[PDB]
Amino acid sequence: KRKRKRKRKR
Amino acid sequence: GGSCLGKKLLEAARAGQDDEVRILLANGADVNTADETGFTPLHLAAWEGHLGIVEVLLKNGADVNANDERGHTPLHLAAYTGHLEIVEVLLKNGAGVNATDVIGTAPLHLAAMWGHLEIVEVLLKNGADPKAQDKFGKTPKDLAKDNGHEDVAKLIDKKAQEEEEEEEKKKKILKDLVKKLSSPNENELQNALWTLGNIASGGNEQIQAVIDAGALPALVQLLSSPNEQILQEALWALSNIASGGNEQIQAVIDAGALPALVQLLSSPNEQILQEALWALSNIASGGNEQIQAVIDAGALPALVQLLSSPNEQILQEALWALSNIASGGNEQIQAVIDAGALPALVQLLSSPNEQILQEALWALSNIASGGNEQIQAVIDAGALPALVQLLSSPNEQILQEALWALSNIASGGNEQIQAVIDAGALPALVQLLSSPNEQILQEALWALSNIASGGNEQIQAVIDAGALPALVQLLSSPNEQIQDEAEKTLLNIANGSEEQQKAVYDAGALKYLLIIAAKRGFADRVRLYLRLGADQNTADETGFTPLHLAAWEGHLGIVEVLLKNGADVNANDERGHTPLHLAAYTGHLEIVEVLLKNGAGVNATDVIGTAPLHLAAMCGHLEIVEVLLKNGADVNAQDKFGKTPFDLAIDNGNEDIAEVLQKAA
Repeated sequence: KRKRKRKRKR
Repeated sequence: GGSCLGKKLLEAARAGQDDEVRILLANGADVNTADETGFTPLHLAAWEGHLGIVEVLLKNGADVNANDERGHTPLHLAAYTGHLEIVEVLLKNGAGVNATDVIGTAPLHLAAMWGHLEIVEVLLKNGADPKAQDKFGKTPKDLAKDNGHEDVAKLIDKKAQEEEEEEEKKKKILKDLVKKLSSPNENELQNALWTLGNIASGGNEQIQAVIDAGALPALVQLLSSPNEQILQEALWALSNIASGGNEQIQAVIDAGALPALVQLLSSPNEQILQEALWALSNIASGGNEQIQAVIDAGALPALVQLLSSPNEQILQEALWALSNIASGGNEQIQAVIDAGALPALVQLLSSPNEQILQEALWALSNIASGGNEQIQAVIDAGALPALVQLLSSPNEQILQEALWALSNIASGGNEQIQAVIDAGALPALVQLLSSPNEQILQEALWALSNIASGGNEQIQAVIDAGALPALVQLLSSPNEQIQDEAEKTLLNIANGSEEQQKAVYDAGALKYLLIIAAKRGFADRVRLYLRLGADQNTADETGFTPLHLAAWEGHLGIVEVLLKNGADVNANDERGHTPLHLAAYTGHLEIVEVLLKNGAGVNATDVIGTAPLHLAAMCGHLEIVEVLLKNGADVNAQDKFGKTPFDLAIDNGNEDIAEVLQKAA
């Protein structure tokens, strides 16, 4: 369904 | 505000009245409006050369880089004409100096097409590419040749020549700094080492220049340096390179950096360990295959072991690294599960450290973004009870990350959705639908919609949690994204049994759903709500009916459907406006004719005595004025201010309408 992934650079 | 307000702005700029442009915005509306050729009032103001119009158009908050149907920008139009003191006002407030159209030409491509003088000086100072040609294949230096004028073409080739010299001075310096990375003098090494890493901290293009100089193999070799100060700065440089695009990440991988970074995860020096975690986290921000290279290097067992670190700061970095790995596909997510991270991640949800709590929620949220068996692995690890408890956290960021994790779990099958329900999440979710935090509102609304898209048992549990009254109440929210997601939730609930569909309508949702559908534009949903029993004549507290909305928004299909279902064609709001008023003001000709066809009052006056002929004659809607006169519009009607429609056409400068009115009188 609503499968959201989140990335983060630093 | 209205489509009447931003009507003559387009021709006031094309004419050139600072005053008329000024009064057209004075009340406040759309600073940049539409056009048949996709133009905006900023484009035509710079084409004709009215400097007093391009400056007033951006001090209120418009957009300097607007595109038409061909991609033309205000800078492209300011260079075709040759107006200098109109170019820099665009360059001052962020304008695409190298903006490309569908033609491929640039402002300096066209500045040399006509051979313009001082306008090339300011675009080159702002970094205008002279080397990039169009799709024809003729550079700006070449278009000045074919024009027959080599005045500023000499300035074009010098800047291009100086650009070639400076790019080769950079490559000369970068190559020598890479050479100094092999120096036996540690002072000379670190001076070069810090310089390269500092350059790599800039944009993605500066990172490529460091890569193109061959710095990566030297930086990887420095990762085994006995000097921990050199080793730390080498880690800092590689981490800066890995913060760029996926191509730069892959170059770090192809340079063989991962085996050294994994080994550095066992370093007792916590500054070096933090930098290695920094570098690995940036590489794991890449695509799935770049995340997999980190996995294939054996980083997972060290990361999971770092989740038991006493150092709470190092623990946040290991969580950051794991969260990026779990942002990949199911193969990458399953590797994190197989490494044993879920038991440690669930245990970390009981940490009193709120920063560790957020970082642990991030990792679980990404793992829960995978397939159903990956979601089930999160459920099997016991995350749901801790997640539900975190919904009562005073920290709104921890609450927002917990809602995100619950939304990802609720995106699986009915068995995973039912697990969320069994953990007692719905009461907290329904209560969060009254949160003043609008971001928490959407997050709780996203979670409920995923639950509502399950079986009839999962839909029934949503109803039993009292969600319908709060969901119906959200249909009147000023945020339209909240209206839409609350509409989607109520639609998923209506897709259950006939009893569940009846409960949505006994909650009074059809009144507000019809209002939403009348504004959006799709008529089949309007037919749906009407067919299901929505009252077409129900007005708001303002007296606005669905027939008012579509006439204001310009939805001809909805206007016709509503009239076919017995909608009051002459319904009045609290101001006395009929749908004919709204359509004659916004300039929708077809809607005006349909209303008049269905018996709309051609001479109806509002509270201040304004007739539809007043609005059409005021706004420059020539065709609507003509149509109104055919249906018997009173040419001599006066509002409360003693203005006839002929007077209003004169006070607005609509001479074509004034000519028709003075002789139809």
